[PDB]
Amino acid sequence: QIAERLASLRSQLPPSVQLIAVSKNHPAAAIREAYAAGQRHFGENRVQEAIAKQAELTDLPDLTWHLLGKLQSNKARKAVEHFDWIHSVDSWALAERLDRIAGELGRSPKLCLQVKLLPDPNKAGWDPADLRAELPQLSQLQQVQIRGLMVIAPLGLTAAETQALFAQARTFAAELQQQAPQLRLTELSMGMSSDWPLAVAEGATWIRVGTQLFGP
Repeated sequence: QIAERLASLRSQLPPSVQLIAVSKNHPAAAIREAYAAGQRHFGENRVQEAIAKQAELTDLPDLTWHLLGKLQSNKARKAVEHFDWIHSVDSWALAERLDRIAGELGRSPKLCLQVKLLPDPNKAGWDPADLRAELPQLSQLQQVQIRGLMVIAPLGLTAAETQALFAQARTFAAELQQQAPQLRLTELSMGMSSDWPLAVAEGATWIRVGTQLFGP
């Protein structure tokens, strides 16, 4: 059952790690079951699939929604309106766009900056040099809350190469935090269904789990 799965996962995690329940292939009724078992953070990969599911669940006062997948600049408005956290901020343009929309709507999304530390064919992300160069301008965005980095391993990366990646992310986030005292860069959004134990050992604060929590 969901309650049992959640208990088992939470027993493996230190209090420094929060689990985001990836509700992508699961109905609103499963989200209510998870909520009853104590889950509060829910994640979707796609903006439209999330909106559809959110309307019945607004009775729940402290449900936090996380956008985990690619966000196109023309969907930034809906993302600001519907998500508390956006993990996939992969460029200066998108960060700027979210900030402009956030200011118009009187909202303040919490953001991770999705950084590409390794070559990846099928994934977006900031180039690290560009991210460091844009830090002063990121620091002046007044309507968003930049809180950390998201790192996603390329598909097919080895366990060893993944460990090294997650360590490099931790290391770089601490460097960025030293370069940007204005920013509250406390989070590391890294670790998915098969690699979250490596992520946790390398200092992840947000991990993403789907099937291990929910039914099949």
